[PDB]
Amino acid sequence: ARVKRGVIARARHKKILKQAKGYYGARSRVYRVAFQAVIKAGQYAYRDRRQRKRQFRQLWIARINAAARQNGISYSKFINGLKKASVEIDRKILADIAVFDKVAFTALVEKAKAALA
Amino acid sequence: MKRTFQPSVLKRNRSHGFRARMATKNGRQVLARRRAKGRARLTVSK
Amino acid sequence: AVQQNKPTRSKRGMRRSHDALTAVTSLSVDKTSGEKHLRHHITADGYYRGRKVIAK
Amino acid sequence: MRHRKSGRQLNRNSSHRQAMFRNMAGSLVRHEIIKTTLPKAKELRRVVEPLITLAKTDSVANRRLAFARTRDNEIVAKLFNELGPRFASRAGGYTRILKCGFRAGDNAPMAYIELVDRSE
Amino acid sequence: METIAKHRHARSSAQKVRLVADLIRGKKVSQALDILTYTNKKAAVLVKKVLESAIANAEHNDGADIDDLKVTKIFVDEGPSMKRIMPRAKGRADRILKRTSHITVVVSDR
RNA sequence: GGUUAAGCGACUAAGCGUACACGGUGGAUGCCCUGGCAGUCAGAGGCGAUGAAGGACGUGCUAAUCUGCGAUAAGCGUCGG
RNA sequence: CCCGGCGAGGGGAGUGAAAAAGAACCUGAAACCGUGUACGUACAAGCAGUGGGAGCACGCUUAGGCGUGUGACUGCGUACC
RNA sequence: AGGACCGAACCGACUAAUGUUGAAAAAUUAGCGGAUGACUUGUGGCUGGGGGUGAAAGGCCAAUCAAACCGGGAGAUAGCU
RNA sequence: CGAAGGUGUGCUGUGAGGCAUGCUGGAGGUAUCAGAAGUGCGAAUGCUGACAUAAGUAACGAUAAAGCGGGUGAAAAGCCCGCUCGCCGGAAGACCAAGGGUUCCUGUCCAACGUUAAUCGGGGCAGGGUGAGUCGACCCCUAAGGCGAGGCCGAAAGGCGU
Ligand SMILES: [Mg+2]
Ligand SMILES: [Mg+2]
Ligand SMILES: [Mg+2]
Ligand SMILES: [Mg+2]
Ligand SMILES: [Mg+2]
Ligand SMILES: [Mg+2]
Ligand SMILES: [Mg+2]
Ligand SMILES: [Mg+2]
Ligand SMILES: [Mg+2]
Ligand SMILES: [Mg+2]
Ligand SMILES: [Mg+2]
Ligand SMILES: [Mg+2]
Ligand SMILES: [Mg+2]
Ligand SMILES: [Mg+2]
Ligand SMILES: [Mg+2]
Ligand SMILES: [Mg+2]
Ligand SMILES: [Mg+2]
Ligand SMILES: [Mg+2]
Ligand SMILES: [Mg+2]
Ligand SMILES: [Mg+2]
Ligand SMILES: [Mg+2]
Ligand SMILES: [Mg+2]
Ligand SMILES: [Mg+2]
Ligand SMILES: [Mg+2]
Ligand SMILES: [Mg+2]
Ligand SMILES: [Mg+2]
Ligand SMILES: [Mg+2]
Ligand SMILES: [Mg+2]
Ligand SMILES: [Mg+2]
Ligand SMILES: [Mg+2]
Ligand SMILES: [Mg+2]
Ligand SMILES: [Mg+2]
Ligand SMILES: [Mg+2]
Ligand SMILES: [Mg+2]
Repeated sequence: ARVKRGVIARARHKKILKQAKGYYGARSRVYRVAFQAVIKAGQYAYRDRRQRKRQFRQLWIARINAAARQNGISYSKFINGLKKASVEIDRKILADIAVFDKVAFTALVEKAKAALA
Repeated sequence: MKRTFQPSVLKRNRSHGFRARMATKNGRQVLARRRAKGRARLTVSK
Repeated sequence: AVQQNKPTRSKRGMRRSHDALTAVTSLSVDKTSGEKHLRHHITADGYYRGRKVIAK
Repeated sequence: MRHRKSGRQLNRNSSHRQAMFRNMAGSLVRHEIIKTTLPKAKELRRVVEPLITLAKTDSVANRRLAFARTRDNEIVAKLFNELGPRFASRAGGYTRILKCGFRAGDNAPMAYIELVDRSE
Repeated sequence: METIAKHRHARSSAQKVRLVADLIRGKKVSQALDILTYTNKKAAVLVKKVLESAIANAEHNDGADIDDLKVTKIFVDEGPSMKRIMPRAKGRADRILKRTSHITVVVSDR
C-alpha cells in the first residue's frame, strides 16, 4: 500500500503560506521561513491578547488623569473619592466620558471631591 | 605532463584482448560475467 | 570575499536602479534629405549637414 | 596623471602605433577617404597633415623624409605631385573627420576621415 | 485592438532585453523604432524585429493606420536555459547557463 | 483686497515593499499502462564437433538503426492451417 | 496570407470538442522571474511580526463607527532545529 | 684518456617571482645542475598486493600507497555523532 | 448537466481537518462501517531534479599586432581577395611513426558547438576522395619473453618446462 504525499503535503504547506500573506520576502513565499513566521505570529498574538488589556487600561488611566487635572484633581485622589462615593464606573467608561461628555466627567469629579471633603 | 594513458593498440590487445582473456580460466570468467551482464563490447578488441 | 546571507530581490533591484538605459534624447533631421540621424553623425544615405559626403 | 600630455596610446606599444599610422596614412593618401575608429582618425590628423605640409616643398630631402615616414613611394609621389599642389594654398585642415556611427562587432565609434577636396 | 508579436527562445538574458524594453514602453510606435535604431544593444535588434512584426500584424490582420499605434505592453519573460559545462582549474566543472528569453510586444490603437 | 511675516502643509518614487490580476519558467500532482515485482497451477529442465552460448560482418527498391535471415541471406522447398 | 535573413520566432487563416491540446504538445503545483493595478515608502535604525491605529483605494449597504487590500504612527518583541 | 672541462639539443629541477575558483589537479617566466655516461630515449617484454620494485624517500606500483584497484563476505561493527 | 487533480472564495470544528462553491481541468471518483499499511517531513554537511544568490560581477586561455581598401552578405574587427605591417624560421616550416579515424576535398546550412559576431569552421547535412610485383604490413628468420605435444611437479584450479 504505497502512499504518495503530494496532495496532503501541498495542502499542509498552502495552509501555512496563506496564513503568511503580507509578510516580507521569503516569509510569504517559503514554507520553512513562513512556518516560523506564522508560529511566532501566534505566540505574539497570544501574548498580546494579554498586553492589549494592559495597554488600554494604561490609556484609559492617562486620559482620566488629564481630564481630572483639568478639573482640579489627580487621578489617584479621583479614583479614591469615587470609591468613597461608591461609584463603580470603570476606566473604559470614565475615559470615554472624559473625551465625549466633559460635563458628565466634571460631575464625577465633584462627586469624588465631595467624598474626600 | 605525461599522463597515465599512453595508448598502444598492440599492448591494449595483448593485455586485455579476447585471446588474452580466453588464455586463462579467470579471463574466461570475465567474459562470462560480461556476457551475463549483456555487454555489447565484450572486450577492448577493435 | 563571499556573502554570509543571500541578498534579497529588493537590494538587487536597488542596485539595478542605475542600470536603466538612456534613450537618445532627440534625433537630428538633415536639411537636404529629411533623414533622421544622430547629431554630428552622417546619415544612413551618406548625407551630413546638407552635403552628400560619401560616394554611395 | 596625464597633465598636458598628447598622443593616444590606443592600447598598443609605440612601435605598433607608429607602424599602423604609417599604414593608415598611406591608406588615406591612396584612397582619400577611409573608415576607421574615431580616436584613430583623430590621431591620424597629427600624422597625415604634417606629411601634406612637407609635400608642399618638393625637394629630394623632403621626399626622403616622407619616405622615411611612409616607406611607400607611391605615397610620396602622390603627396608631392597631387596633394602638395592641391593644398598649396590651404593653411592646415587638410583632413575632415566625419562621424559615421558604430561598428557591429565591437560598437566602436566609427568615423570617415577624408581629404577635404576629394573631387572624385 | 491589441495586436501581439513574440520572439520566443531569443538568445539573450531577460535582464539584458528588459533594459531595452523599458525604453519603448508606452511610446508611439514610430518613436520606439527610432529609439531602437539608435540603441547600441543586441537586444534592440531583437526587440525591433518583434515591434516591426507586431506593426505588420496589426495592419495585415487587425486593421490599418500605423500613426495611431502605441507600444501598450512590452515584457520579457525568461525562457528555457541551455546548460553547458565550462571547465575551470583543477578539474572543477562549472555549469554555465545560456539564458534565453521570450520577448513580447503588444501594439494597440485605442 | 494686495504685500510682508510667521505658523502648518499635500502633490515626487530612481527604485523598493505588500496585496490582487495576468503571464513566464519549471515539471510536481492527479489520471493512464505496451513495463516491472511477487506468486499459483502446469510444462520443460538443458544447448554443443550434425560446430553451442554469444558475437562480427553482411542481407531490402533501403542512407541509418532495430527485428528477422545467412551469399538460397526480412528469406527457399514441402505438407497442413 | 503577413512580418522576418527564400531564417529562428510570431501573428492570422484553417483543422479540431478543445490549439489556454501546435509536436519545447494531457493536467500543468511550488520555488524562481516579470508586466499591470491599488496602497505604502527617500529624517529613517534591529528576527521584520504582533497588539493598537489614522489616512487612502476598492466593493457592500440605504443612513449605521460593516468586507477586502494597503498601512503612517505607536506599545511589545533577539528566527528554527 | 676521462663517471674530465665550458656549453646547445636531450635529461633534470637549486632559487625567486607569477599563478593559487590556475593557461596547468604541480605549470609559466627569469636564472640553475648534468650534458660519452652509474647518461638518456623509442618499441616490446618480465616482476602483482603483505606481494612487487626500491643508489632506501616508506618512495613508486595508472592524478589512489605504513599495504593498490575492482567486485564480493556486507546492511561488517560503531556503548559515538 | 463535468470525476480526480490544480487554483481561489466562503462557512464550520478544541485541533489534526471538514463541507460547500467560482475558475481551471477533461474521466474518473467513492459514502458508510469495518479491514490492512511503503500512512503524514523542515532540518539528517540527507537523496534527485528544478530554480535562485553573488552578478550582468570575474573572466573570454600566452603582451607575435595589427591597419586600410574591395567583395560577398540581413548583418563583416574576425570570412574571401588585395596592398602594407608584424611573428616563427634546428620552427610556430616540411615528411612520418605512434595514436586518432574521415577531422581530407567540394557544395550547402548557421539552431546548437566555437569562451564574441560569423557569411567562416576540425560545427550540421549531402556528395566525393585513399588506385602498388618494387613503399609498408602480410610473409621468411629469429631476440627478450610468451604459449607449450608428451613430460616433471602439484588438494583441485594449476605451476615449470622438452
Ligand atoms: Mg601491459
Ligand atoms: Mg583593452
Ligand atoms: Mg586537466
Ligand atoms: Mg520606473
Ligand atoms: Mg511594484
Ligand atoms: Mg485512483
Ligand atoms: Mg552460433
Ligand atoms: Mg513562419
Ligand atoms: Mg500542457
Ligand atoms: Mg508551461
Ligand atoms: Mg518621511
Ligand atoms: Mg536599517
Ligand atoms: Mg663530464
Ligand atoms: Mg614552456
Ligand atoms: Mg627554466
Ligand atoms: Mg656542462
Ligand atoms: Mg621516516
Ligand atoms: Mg600515483
Ligand atoms: Mg588497509
Ligand atoms: Mg562474489
Ligand atoms: Mg553500516
Ligand atoms: Mg524536526
Ligand atoms: Mg549556484
Ligand atoms: Mg562585486
Ligand atoms: Mg571590477
Ligand atoms: Mg574585466
Ligand atoms: Mg585568445
Ligand atoms: Mg564528421
Ligand atoms: Mg577542411
Ligand atoms: Mg545570429
Ligand atoms: Mg556564436
Ligand atoms: Mg565538417
Ligand atoms: Mg610453460
Ligand atoms: Mg600437457
